[PDB]
Amino acid sequence: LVFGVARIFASFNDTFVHVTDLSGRETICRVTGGMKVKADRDESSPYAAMLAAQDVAARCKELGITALHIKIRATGGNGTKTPGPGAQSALRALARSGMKIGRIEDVTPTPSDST
Amino acid sequence: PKVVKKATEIKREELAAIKRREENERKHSNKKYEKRKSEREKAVLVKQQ
Amino acid sequence: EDLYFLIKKAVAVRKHLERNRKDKDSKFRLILIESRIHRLARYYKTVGVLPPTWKYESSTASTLVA
Amino acid sequence: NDLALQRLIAESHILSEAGANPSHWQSSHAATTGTNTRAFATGRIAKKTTDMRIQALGAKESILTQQKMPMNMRKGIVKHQEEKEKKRRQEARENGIVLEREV
Amino acid sequence: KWKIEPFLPGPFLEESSFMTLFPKYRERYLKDCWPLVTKALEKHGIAATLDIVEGSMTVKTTRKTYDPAAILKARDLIKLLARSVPAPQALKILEDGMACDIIKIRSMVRNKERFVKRRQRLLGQNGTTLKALELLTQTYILVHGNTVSVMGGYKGLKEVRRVVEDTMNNIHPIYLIKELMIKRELAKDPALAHEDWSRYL
Amino acid sequence: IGNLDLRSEKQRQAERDLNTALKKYLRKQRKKNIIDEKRLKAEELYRQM
Amino acid sequence: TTDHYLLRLFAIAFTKRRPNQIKKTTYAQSSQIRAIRRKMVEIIQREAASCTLHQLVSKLIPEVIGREIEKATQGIYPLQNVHIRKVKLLKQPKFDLGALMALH
RNA sequence: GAUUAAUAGGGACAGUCGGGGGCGUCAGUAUUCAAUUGUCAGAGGUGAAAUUCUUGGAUUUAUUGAAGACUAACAACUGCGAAAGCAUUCGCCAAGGAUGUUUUCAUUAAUCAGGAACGUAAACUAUUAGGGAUCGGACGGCGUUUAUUUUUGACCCGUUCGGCACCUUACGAUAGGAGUAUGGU
Repeated sequence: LVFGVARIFASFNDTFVHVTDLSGRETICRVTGGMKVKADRDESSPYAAMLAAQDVAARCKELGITALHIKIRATGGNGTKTPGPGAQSALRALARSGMKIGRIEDVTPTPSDST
Repeated sequence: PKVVKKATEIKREELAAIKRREENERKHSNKKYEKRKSEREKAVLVKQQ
Repeated sequence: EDLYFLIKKAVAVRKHLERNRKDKDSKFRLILIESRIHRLARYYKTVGVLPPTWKYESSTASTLVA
Repeated sequence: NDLALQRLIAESHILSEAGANPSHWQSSHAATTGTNTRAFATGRIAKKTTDMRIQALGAKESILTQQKMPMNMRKGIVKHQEEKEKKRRQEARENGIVLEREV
Repeated sequence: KWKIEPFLPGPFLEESSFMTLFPKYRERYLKDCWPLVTKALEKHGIAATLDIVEGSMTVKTTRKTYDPAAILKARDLIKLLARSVPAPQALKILEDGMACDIIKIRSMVRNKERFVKRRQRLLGQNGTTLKALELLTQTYILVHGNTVSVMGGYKGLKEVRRVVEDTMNNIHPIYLIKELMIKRELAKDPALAHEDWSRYL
Repeated sequence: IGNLDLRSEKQRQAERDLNTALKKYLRKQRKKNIIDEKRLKAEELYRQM
Repeated sequence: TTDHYLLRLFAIAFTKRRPNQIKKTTYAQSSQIRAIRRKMVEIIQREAASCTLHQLVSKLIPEVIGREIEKATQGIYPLQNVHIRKVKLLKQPKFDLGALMALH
């Protein structure tokens, strides 16, 4: 088994499923929700993240890593510091279509004092 | 009457407070190794002839 | 003497205020000390313990520290 | 100036306590309490809201409340309501939640 | 397009666990209201323990969990349970389409009395403005000292965040609820689907 | 009518005057799942046995 | 450290709540807090400027430093727990492959 | 030749105490900007859109550097200052409060005309007589823990000052509008 780390940047507006190696620098594959759903209103849908996670898991098992460390984040500067329906449904679709999950971490940027 | 009931509730609160003060003083002081003096004994401060 | 300790305190806060020159709480406390000094010195002039021409604004301070 | 806003602000208590807020726990439990899934819930809520609007219009008394009670039921009801409101204020002071100021 | 289906059916190698700490009054309430939370979390498949010695809630994935989102739901649940929301409301964040948020509001006002006035203004007379905000946004709002807790759907979360920001920036909550009511009406009628709605506010 | 309410009397007197069962006790308390410092002491005793 | 590695250690310590107490707030006065931070800086510096980086991380794995901080600070004020929450190596000045393969 | 020494004042000393002030210094993130690398079609809003940025690679991912800001959580029915106001570490500088004293001068006092120093908003509103909290001293002492045993500090409780607030008690007090007509302008 090979662990790859997936950053799920789940805003209220769009969702980003991003898969990198343990360094975090070498991008394996990324698929957003806007590139899978036509409506900008529906760009942040659990359906969007479901299709995105299906595409990403298909790609990374066609590569054959089958194991992911998951790091979820949200807009953290002046935003909400809470992830999205993209994050929840994407994680669900991922570990349904395979992808032995290792360590989960909610790494959001939390400012000490912003504005 | 209202004044008497009010002041006797305050009197009960004050007497229970003083009893808890004396109780904590006994429990945390060196007076623990004594018998509690009865109040009929505590009524007379001194007797002399 | 009470007036001696008070003028020494006024000298001290004045020297610090001259070195720093930005704060205002030091100025407010110096004002209060100057008022207390002037009232006490007035009482002492009335009882007569010092010369009636003895004055302090800054030259008495500079002379008493020099 | 506005009226429908005043109606909404006043009658929010009854509406949210009845059925309309599926994320508040009281409102969901009352959306399946039995007396709001009964046959004419919206009608009974309409009765309560019409009385509230007349009370805002200037009636000093109500139509829904009862008037004659044997003083034991009324003293029990009033004591329990005061005890519950004081308990909620105290369980707000502990945990630091702030509630609405009312004498 | 927006509906979330319930997860039908070992997806965890490393036994994950989250922890949170709480004070004593919360310990009392959590101890006499705990078995509800542990029944619901066992139904989802997550072992949850409470420690009244240290004062710590712990959730951890058991062997028979399969829903992977359940651990993050558990993390947000126990965070709010330490943050003194009611326990039925916590079990309602255990739903699928539910989400929480906390809004820090102490930084946005400098003066102490002005901040107290604005927080009481956000809460409103008799709780009327608060409960009407809860109604018009389908959320649950809890003004918690220096932070404001809120649970609900995501659109309602964005609306409540906006309203809290404007009330702290001294736009009145009555103005905000009037705005929300007019927006709700324009959401009802569909011939006004996509135009600049600013011509009515 | 007139007999002793035995539980009330024992509680009143309390207020005035102030290796097989622990296994099933720990089994009962391992379904709560409160840590419970009394359960902690009991687990230490069961470690000691 | 000895290997010319400049590093920053950020340690965090939470105040102990003493058993058999009734007072809910376990606050320490600011003089106690400054004295405790002074002892913390002393202990960390004294047990991080004597050893090398491999010895430092062999210390960091079983958390000896927080234990010694608790052991030496409980006399001024008891601490509930002392962790080293961050360790940042700022500058590495050497490339000693001998020492590197000695580690590996 | 010169009183009590005031339960009105000021001063000294000691141990302290504080998110009181000033100056420098130390960090923490985040935001923006820039560079490098992996990038490969949107990203960004919004109720919905759009403007905009986007194969010269946006948003994103990872590592840095610079700038400017602020100091989350801790954070209180708390603390400080005369107010406005004051929360990163450390160092310096003065001041200040309370307590204790086997410390002094002995009316020096109180009040405010005049005067002087500090500086986008609002929008539901002589005691009370104790009690339970709270912080700052001080005194005490059955004991747990530092403590390898004396210090000392932490926990408990009791006594005495002082103050920010709670509730209870008062001891009392006191301080034209809307409709409907008529006729003029």
